[PDB]
Amino acid sequence: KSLFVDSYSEILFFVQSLFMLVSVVLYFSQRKEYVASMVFSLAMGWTNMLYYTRGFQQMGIYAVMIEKMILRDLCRFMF
Amino acid sequence: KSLFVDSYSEILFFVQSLFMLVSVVLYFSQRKEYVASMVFSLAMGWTNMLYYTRGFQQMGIYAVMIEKMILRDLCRFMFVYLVFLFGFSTAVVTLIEDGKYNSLYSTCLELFKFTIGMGDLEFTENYDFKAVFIILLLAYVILTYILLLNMLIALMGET
Amino acid sequence: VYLVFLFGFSTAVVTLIEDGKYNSLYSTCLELFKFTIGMGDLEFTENYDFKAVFIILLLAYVILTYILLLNMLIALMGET
Amino acid sequence: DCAKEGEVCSWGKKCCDLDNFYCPMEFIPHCKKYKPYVPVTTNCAKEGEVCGWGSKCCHGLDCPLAFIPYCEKYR
Amino acid sequence: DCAKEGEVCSWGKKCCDLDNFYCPMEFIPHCKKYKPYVPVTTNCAKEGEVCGWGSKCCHGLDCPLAFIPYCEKYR
Ligand SMILES: CCCCCCCCCCCCC(=O)O[C@@H](COC(=O)CCC)COP(=O)(O)O[C@H]1[C@H](O)[C@@H](O)[C@@H](O)[C@@H](O)[C@@H]1O
Ligand SMILES: CCCCCCCCCCCCC(=O)O[C@@H](COC(=O)CCC)COP(=O)(O)O[C@H]1[C@H](O)[C@@H](O)[C@@H](O)[C@@H](O)[C@@H]1O
Ligand SMILES: CCCCCCCCCCC(=O)O[C@H](COC(=O)CCCCC)COP(=O)(O)OCCN
Ligand SMILES: CCCCCCCCCCC(=O)O[C@H](COC(=O)CCCCC)COP(=O)(O)OCCN
Ligand SMILES: CCCCCCCCCCC(=O)O[C@H](COC(=O)CCCCC)COP(=O)(O)OCCN
Ligand SMILES: CCCCCCCCCCC(=O)O[C@H](COC(=O)CCCCC)COP(=O)(O)OCCN
Repeated sequence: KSLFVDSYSEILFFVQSLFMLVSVVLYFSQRKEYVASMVFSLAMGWTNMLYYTRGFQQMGIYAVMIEKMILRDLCRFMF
Repeated sequence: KSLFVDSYSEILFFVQSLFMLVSVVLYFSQRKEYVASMVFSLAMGWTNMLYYTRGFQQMGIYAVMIEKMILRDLCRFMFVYLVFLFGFSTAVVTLIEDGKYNSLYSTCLELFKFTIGMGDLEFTENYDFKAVFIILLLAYVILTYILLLNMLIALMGET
Repeated sequence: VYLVFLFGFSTAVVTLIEDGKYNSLYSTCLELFKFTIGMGDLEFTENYDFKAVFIILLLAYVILTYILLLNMLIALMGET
Repeated sequence: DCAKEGEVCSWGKKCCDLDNFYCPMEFIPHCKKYKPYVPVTTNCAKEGEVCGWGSKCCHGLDCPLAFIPYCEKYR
Repeated sequence: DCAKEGEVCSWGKKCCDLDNFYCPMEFIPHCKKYKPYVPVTTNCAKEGEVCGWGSKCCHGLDCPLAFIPYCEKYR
């Protein structure tokens, strides 16, 4: 219930960690594909900076509005 | 704090004057760079014509609305936009070290072009990690172009 | 307001780069107008003298006109 | 006049002869000499192998646009 | 098979060889033959005369982009 309805930020930080570990596993197995797992963990990482917008009122409310825009409007349009 | 929040037009006219004086100094020092100063004066000097829109009610209110759009809406947009741009730029440069994407500056420009509707989703080049590149670019385009850029229009409507 | 911004940045660009499609106010005005309707020409294949000052002017122009003023026009029509 | 190799370009000064040197796009670019076209050799993927996912193909093949593209002869 | 000159093209049927074929953009197009090419004959404007407003320069010259342009010996 709360693994998908709530607590998104915990999931996103966890998934970043999983991509890092898969990169390490591929690194020591002699595969170039470890680059592909690496960059996703990088590209997610700079997005998770938005977690810290709380603690500032205007940016915090802006980030909450972005969350609701993704979950309400974009998810029907893409279908 | 007063300058940081009030009397913006005085700052803009003063900065125009500073560019002019630096241009004169570079002129008499036997440099070619003075032109680079001079144009920054000139491009400012025309925009400060909007100072005179006061004295006409309709254009004056229009200019005040421009002022509040710049400070309230655009300043919040650009912070998040720059964070997303820099993140995906670093990822793309890491993935593809060669050809339009061997530096942060070039990659930042090529990603910036997508927002203004003149992108380059061609994929004719022979890169090592094509088909990961496509996924990253599609994710970037969906996040910036469709979501954020229209959200700016919605917020400007509310404001 | 749009023509004020257009003429200002057009004069600056023509002064900076005297040749190669930007040798007149008419040509430069048209080339900058093309950015408004989303078919610009940001290639930068040319070997100009003051490139990297040219780019700053074009980025400033694009942010001022395309992102700010046009979306503001849409907002004001919605209000009207 | 023109700027030679190793000198700062594009801040009001072009590079010298452009069949030999170029000014890159790096916000304080220096004139650099061109580099030769080394042909592709081993470490490439061969015909019928999975191209795109971390391994390009050698000269005589094309890598199509597909989710799992395989290099093939193009006629 | 291919369509010959005068037949309707693009509704599931291409015309024959390219040296004598162009299917126009007309919504019921017909295969047409390329006409020969003639250079700009007389009635053109001369160098130093106004171009654009109802008169075009001859092939040795070019008309620049301006409000009241004039034919010039380009290059
Ligand atoms: C390469 C591919 C990149 C993909 C990146 C995709 C965009 C990420 C955007 C940045 C996400 C960071 C973040 O800050 O995540 C946001 C939400 O994520 C999303 O925008 C959609 C994720 C899908 C806040 O998550 P939060 O933990 O605060 O959840 C809230 C609870 O705290 C609170 O108690 C309330 O119950 C509230 O109802 C809960 O929601
Ligand atoms: C390369 C170069 C390009 C840069 C061009 C940048 C845009 C220029 C646009 C033209 C601006 C000229 C102008 O008209 O000035 C604007 C200021 O520019 C801005 O809006 C933001 C600049 C960022 C209004 O300043 P104003 O003096 O009216 O301030 C008000 C007080 O007077 C009043 O008493 C109240 O206290 C009120 O709360 C105050 O706000
Ligand atoms: C508002 C719209 C913005 C769109 C354009 C964004 C361009 C930003 C470039 C970011 C960057 O990271 O720019 C690098 C750092 O320099 C600067 O540019 C400082 C000024 C940047 C101030 C933020 C480029 O330096 P470089 O030597 O070429 O690095 C290449 C290493 N081989
Ligand atoms: C959000 C914006 C979306 C724009 C991009 C949409 C691209 C989707 C392609 C659809 C497709 O249907 O993709 C085909 C099926 O395979 C997959 O790709 C499964 C993985 C895809 C997970 C959905 C491609 O397969 P193929 O072998 O190359 O087909 C060629 C036969 N000779
Ligand atoms: C929604 C976006 C619309 C953009 C496309 C508009 C196309 C309509 C062209 C109008 C026209 O003028 O089309 C004429 C007739 O064709 C038709 O079009 C019939 C259908 C018209 C019913 C609507 C041209 O005549 P023609 O034979 O095709 O060409 C020879 C000419 N010498
Ligand atoms: C609404 C959207 C507008 C976008 C296009 C704007 C183009 C107008 C250019 C303005 C200009 O400033 O145009 C110059 C002055 O002439 C005129 O055009 C007078 C008529 C202008 C009426 C104001 C060009 O003259 P020129 O001879 O070619 O100067 C080059 C010397 N070597």
